[PDB]
Amino acid sequence: RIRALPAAPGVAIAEGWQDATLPLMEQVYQASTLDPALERERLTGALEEAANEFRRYSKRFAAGAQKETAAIFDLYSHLLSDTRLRRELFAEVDKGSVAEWAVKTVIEKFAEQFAALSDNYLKERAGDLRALGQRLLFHLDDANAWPERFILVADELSATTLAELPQDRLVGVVVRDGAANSQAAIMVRALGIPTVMGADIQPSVLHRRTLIVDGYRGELLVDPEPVLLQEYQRLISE
Repeated sequence: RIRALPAAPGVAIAEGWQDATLPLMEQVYQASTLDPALERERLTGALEEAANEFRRYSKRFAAGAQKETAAIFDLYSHLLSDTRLRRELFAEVDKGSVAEWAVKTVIEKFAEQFAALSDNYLKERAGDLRALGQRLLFHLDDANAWPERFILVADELSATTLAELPQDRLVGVVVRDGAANSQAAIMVRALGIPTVMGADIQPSVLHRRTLIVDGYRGELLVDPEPVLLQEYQRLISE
């Protein structure tokens, strides 16, 4: 029973999973390819899958969870389907690069340019571009180190972290340092994922343990089965 902050409503029970590894962007390295036609075909597949993914999310978000995020996800689905973006990626393939490095090269080049701007509303969107790159790399890896169902435990939560996670398996999130008004908190509410924040917690300890995350009341339960069996044997003697 760890008291904590309700960031997104819902209830979930699953094994805790800590991703203490580097993000997908930072573990891509420059790799040579002798098959230019294939790497271009792998890129058009990921761009279309990611654009389709953003297409349904904005279609779903329009009902209830945010109209703002439905609009932002709508614009990014158009950015993902823009041929100028694909030509930027094909230009790196013609240099003899694999699709993963081509995504890392283009995204970081444009994220750097956005971070250098003085316009306030464009400056802060440099992180969104890295998240889109993280999602692009997510669909390249699909040609399963996660549990069947898990609750994400972490010290920080950002858009880049959620972008390298499968939705079907992610049923809850527990953050030790966070702000319930951050961009990541806005996304989990839009996606309907129970989420708790500001929780005195050690992500390295909740790993590989069954957890119950309660986003309505801001409660986290570690190891519910002993507590259940104790109450059950209590009623038997009653």
